[PDB]
Amino acid sequence: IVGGYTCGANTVPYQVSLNSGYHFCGGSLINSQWVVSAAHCYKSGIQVRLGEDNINVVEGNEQFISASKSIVHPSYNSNTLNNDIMLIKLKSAASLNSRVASISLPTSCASAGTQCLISGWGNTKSSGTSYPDVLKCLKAPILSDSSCKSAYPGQITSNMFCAGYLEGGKDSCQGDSGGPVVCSGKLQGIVSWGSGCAQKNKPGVYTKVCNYVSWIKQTIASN
Ligand SMILES: CC(=N)N1CCC(Oc2ccc([C@H](Cc3ccc4ccc(C(=N)N)cc4c3)C(=O)O)cc2)CC1
Ligand SMILES: [Ca+2]
Repeated sequence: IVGGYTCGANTVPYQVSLNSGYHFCGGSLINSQWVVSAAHCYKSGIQVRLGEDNINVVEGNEQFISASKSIVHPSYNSNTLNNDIMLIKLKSAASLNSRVASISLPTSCASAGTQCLISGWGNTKSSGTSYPDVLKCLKAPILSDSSCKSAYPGQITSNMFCAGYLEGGKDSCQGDSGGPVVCSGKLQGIVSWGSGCAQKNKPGVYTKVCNYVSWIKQTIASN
């Protein structure tokens, strides 16, 4: 997260860290046994780490659970990043409490202007690389479809939305991928892509979760 702030230990209880010997992607806990992330985060040998703040020190409250199966959306396209969504089933159900809790799926899509909270352990620099120990947060509004498509001509599908600041300086970045975009207590987006990080007129692009609620529910029910 570039231009964000330190969230505070366990203040984003649904935030998950995907680990394979190091943090590589974020995710959101949607129930005791399922996590939603980005399809481009797919990898074998994924350990889901819940209740994390400092990802390098064991501070208490952490729950490490192996992924039993990762389900990449069947229509995911790796070049366009359309349908960039993946469901991860935990080997065992997580112990939900004050510091580890699930986030609700939306019943309707969010409108332009809606303020949302984006979080992650991704790169904190626009020019260069600097990864944080603790979780970073950023409040950003959903932009209009017009501005989104003007920024990324011919690259925005109906399953994507832009969020952020056109003036640059505040944005999600590499490492934040798969993480949550929560608006009014509902998971509306998943960190997907963008051109660089926190660049002028190049806001972040996110997977539009409201378009996948039926798919998520049907898939979870059959697995
Ligand atoms: C051709 C086309 N339709 N598109 C859309 C999808 C695709 O977008 C992508 C896909 C991957 C990449 C990465 C780097 C990367 C990875 C994760 C990111 C997450 C968030 C942000 C952001 N600025 N909000 C930027 C990121 C930039 C890389 O360089 O490895 C960058 C753009 C290419 C451009
Ligand atoms: Ca740690």
